[PDB]
Amino acid sequence: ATPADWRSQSIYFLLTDRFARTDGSTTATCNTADQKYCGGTWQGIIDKLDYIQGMGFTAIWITPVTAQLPQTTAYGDAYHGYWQQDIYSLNENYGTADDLKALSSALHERGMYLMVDVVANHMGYDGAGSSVDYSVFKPFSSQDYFHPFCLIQNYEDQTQVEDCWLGDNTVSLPDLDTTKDVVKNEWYDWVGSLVSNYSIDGLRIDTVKHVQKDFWPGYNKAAGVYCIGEVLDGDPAYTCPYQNVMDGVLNYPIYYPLLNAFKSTSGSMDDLYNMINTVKSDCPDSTLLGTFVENHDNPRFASYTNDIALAKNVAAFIILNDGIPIIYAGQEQHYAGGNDPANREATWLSGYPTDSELYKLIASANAIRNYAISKDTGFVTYKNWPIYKDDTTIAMRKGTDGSQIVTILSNKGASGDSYTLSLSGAGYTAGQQLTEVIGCTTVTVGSDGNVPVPMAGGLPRVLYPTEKLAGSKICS
Ligand SMILES: *[C@@H]1O[C@H](CO)[C@@H](O)[C@H](O)[C@H]1NC(C)=O
Ligand SMILES: [Ca+2]
Repeated sequence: ATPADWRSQSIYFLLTDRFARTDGSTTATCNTADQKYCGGTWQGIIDKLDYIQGMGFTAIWITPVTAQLPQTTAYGDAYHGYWQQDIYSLNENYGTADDLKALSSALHERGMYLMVDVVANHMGYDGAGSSVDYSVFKPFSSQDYFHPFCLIQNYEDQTQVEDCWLGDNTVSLPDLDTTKDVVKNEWYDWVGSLVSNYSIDGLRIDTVKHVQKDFWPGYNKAAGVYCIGEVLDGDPAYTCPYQNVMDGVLNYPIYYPLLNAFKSTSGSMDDLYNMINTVKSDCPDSTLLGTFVENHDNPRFASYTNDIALAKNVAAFIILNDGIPIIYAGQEQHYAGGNDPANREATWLSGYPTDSELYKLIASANAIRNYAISKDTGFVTYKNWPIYKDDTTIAMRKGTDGSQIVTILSNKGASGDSYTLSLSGAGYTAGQQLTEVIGCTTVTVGSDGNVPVPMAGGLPRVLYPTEKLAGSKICS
């Protein structure tokens, strides 16, 4: 699927090993501290697609699929998929090729997209760099395919970042020499064949900043689908230019201020407002970025605060910001694990309740976004516009005039007081009736064009014209 196709999507990102087991058990042990395979499979995903689609997600992103190093290293097993050794074999822990094809088929039967995580930068090896036996890598079974062994010491030295090997010296990540035509050709052929083999609709590309930029346009082209790159850096002046060589990047610039704004009742709305505006104006296309506040490489949101209202506001922002929402499996069950490995909790241990607080919030937010998009072909290309902020509030507007969603977010938390915010600049006509879709209530725009937004319990408010909602099952 093209970048234009992907703009409307909403992604549930999951770890294959940790989302669902073939036997569907909700009690199977998964102690994250052990850092061992817990048994999640591709077949498990298929069996739980109703759970994912009931939240209004239109796509999944799954961790890498290639065969991994076999060892339990000092840092655990390769359950996460980022330590590949044989790119022409699948990771048997997750199932067979027929299972992976069955997963893409099942998603397509539901009108959903499959996004697969891929690594081009490195292989993986249990041991120090000097102990690597290059003959275990397929097809790159020789030192000649790799950069000389060095480590990345200074992330301001872009040559080091690209040419040196990742990690400390415990589990080596041999760095492929992606400047060699033999490596480009192999990777390009591989990725095109992967996408075709398995009818993949888009790719998430790992470790993008660690490969020189001239590699990525050909890789994205060979893939034939939308590619969103992991460029792990909060500085938009560094990260957003990667959109000149790839369709999209993960919105790490927004990540850091977004977390700070909502992780406590003293978070800075100013910093989030400012970063929204910087990304919107300076990044090549904010509507092709992926918005997130939770993933497998940072502490989960609830590790910072268990306040359910703060979690609802950040989840609402992720769904209604420019670009593609990305929710990390477990976020909807208020998982609270800290840094790796603690943030790789097994989703099945929640019991997959479809009535949890954040399941419902996410279902409502995706519902209105999916509905609004189906009625407004300009929603996804209308750049989100922050229209108001104060010490505890940020309000934003997105969508064509007459059909815009106006979202009011708050960091007052669950004990927030009850008051009315007179919101100016929402662009609705006087007397427009609006539905607040999270709580299924109504507000009418005042004669002065201001919206009287009831605020209470620090809850997010998502407004959309009642006429436009018409006879949808949202708030029926
Ligand atoms: C694509 O399918 C062919 C089977 O005709 C297989 O040989 C090839 O390795 C596959 N490529 C990938 C990347 O899976
Ligand atoms: Ca590299």
